[PDB]
Amino acid sequence: SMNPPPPETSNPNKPKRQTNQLQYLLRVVLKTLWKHQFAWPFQQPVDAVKLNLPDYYKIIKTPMDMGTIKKRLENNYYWNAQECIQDFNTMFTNCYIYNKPGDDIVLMAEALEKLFLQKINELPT
Amino acid sequence: HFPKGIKQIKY
Repeated sequence: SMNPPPPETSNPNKPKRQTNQLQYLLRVVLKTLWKHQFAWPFQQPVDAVKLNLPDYYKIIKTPMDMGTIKKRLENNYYWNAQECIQDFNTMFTNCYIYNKPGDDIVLMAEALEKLFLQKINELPT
Repeated sequence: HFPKGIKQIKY
């Protein structure tokens, strides 16, 4: 099909390390974005079959979505906040490089990204 | 482009 398997969500052999920043990313940042009116296209991997995007997974080399980020946080996949933040940035970047500027999905992504950046400004030190 | 389409009907 046009769709790959979803990204891995468990980090093999990685010891558990909890931090305030990771708790904030899961319970504040991701929660706020997930509940936003524009979150739904980003809550699971892009469905290239349903949307008829034959080249999506040719163009986008590192797929990412909020569902994957959520599971990664829950599984303590990330060693630090910066790794989690990079996955969010990849998600937004993928949208901006694939979709025509001005498309609904791009406007939605931009709104979510503005909120993301506001919440990351209050990341614990 | 392969647009995704609209995510809300504009009326």
